[PDB]
Amino acid sequence: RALRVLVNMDGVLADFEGGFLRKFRARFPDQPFIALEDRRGFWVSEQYGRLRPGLSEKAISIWESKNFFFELEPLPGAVEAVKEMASLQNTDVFICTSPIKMFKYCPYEKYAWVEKYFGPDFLEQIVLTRDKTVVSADLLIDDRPDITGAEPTPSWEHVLFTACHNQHLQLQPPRRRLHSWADDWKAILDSKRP
Amino acid sequence: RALRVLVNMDGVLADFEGGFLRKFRARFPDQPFIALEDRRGFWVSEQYGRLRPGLSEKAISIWESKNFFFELEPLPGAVEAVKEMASLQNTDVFICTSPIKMFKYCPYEKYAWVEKYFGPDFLEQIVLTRDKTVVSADLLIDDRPDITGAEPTPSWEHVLFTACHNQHLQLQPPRRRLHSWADDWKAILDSKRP
Ligand SMILES: Nc1nc2c(ncn2[C@H]2C[C@H](O)[C@@H](COP(=O)(O)O)O2)c(=O)[nH]1
Ligand SMILES: Nc1nc2c(ncn2[C@H]2C[C@H](O)[C@@H](COP(=O)(O)O)O2)c(=O)[nH]1
Ligand SMILES: [Mg+2]
Ligand SMILES: [Mg+2]
Repeated sequence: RALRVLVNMDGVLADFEGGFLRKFRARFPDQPFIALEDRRGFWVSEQYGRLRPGLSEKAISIWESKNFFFELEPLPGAVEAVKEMASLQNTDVFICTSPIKMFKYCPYEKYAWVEKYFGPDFLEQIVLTRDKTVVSADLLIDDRPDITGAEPTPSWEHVLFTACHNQHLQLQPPRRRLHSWADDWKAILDSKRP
Repeated sequence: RALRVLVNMDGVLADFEGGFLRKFRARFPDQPFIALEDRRGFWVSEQYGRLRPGLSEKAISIWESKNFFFELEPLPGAVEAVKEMASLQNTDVFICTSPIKMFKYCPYEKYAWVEKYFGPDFLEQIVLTRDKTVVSADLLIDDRPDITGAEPTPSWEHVLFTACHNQHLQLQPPRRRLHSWADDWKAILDSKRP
């Protein structure tokens, strides 16, 4: 009866796309790269693999490296918006994130990143899972278009958060977008309340 | 429509109680300790704090230390039972665990422990959260008596897994126990199926 909102981390709170591109270019300066505006499809390494052989593996090595997740910059307005959202009456916010398969740094750095931008008390709001459909809530704000898993009927409405990779996608009505944290996330929340 | 079962980690799959006691005694050999049979109440540091001042903090330092979670032994039958359970038709198993507040090692070591005993492919089945009520499923097998959080009506039935700390507790009917992994977990699963 508190409205419950799941907010994805990478591509919603944390600027994974920009951080990746920057780090890829510093480490592989004589390789071709995908400009952010040219990004298409969720999977970064797939697009890089299509661009040139061997490049999928180089791309992967960026996000597998120490400090990659920790050093991601917040997306504009993300921190302010989630902090306001969590302080709203009758509203519980969880940060829901799918860690990569290589687990040496990513889980740790995600907790550390949340501590840095939201504070120790916000660590209680983290959910790490590869399956978001088994987390129940009224809303999921997430930049991945296709969110599936073990539950064929999730309780949340998926609101697509705009990113380079999905900005041109035509969704099936009545699927809805949140265009950036400057867009009116409060009205989306209010539309789900009694 | 696949039956979905959440299986807690510490005190259900991983022998947190035995591992803690062993490590506490090697590190603090001239301190009093709580024998496993004398354990009461979920919170280990609370009982240790009652036993002597300063001892809560020493207890905490054990599970905050590097390799504490990684080096926990599986509880008897736990690995075999969960592997069988996951291979059953129309049955999805997730391992659901609440990491401690100090996040340097615990998340990482939990993924590592799952990889060691269940294999890389089982990493997809991990859910880390401090709030289990927001994970939906038919069953939650968990040794903690009081499982609460943001969802006042969880979709799972909590089956209490026996541990030293809870073995004397009288539950409110119709709450049910799984007494150990030698006990008949298949009949509990079957009672929830259509
Ligand atoms: N394995 C893999 N992971 C990717 C690729 N592209 C992006 N990712 C990462 C970015 C995020 O860390 C993660 C998805 O997590 P999420 O934003 O929580 O849905 O996947 C890719 O091509 N391959
Ligand atoms: N902070 C704290 N954690 C405890 C205490 N006793 C046990 N724990 C840990 C054991 C597990 O790692 C964790 C509970 O996780 P879970 O088994 O998933 O419900 O809490 C205690 O007194 N204080
Ligand atoms: Mg994302
Ligand atoms: Mg437990």
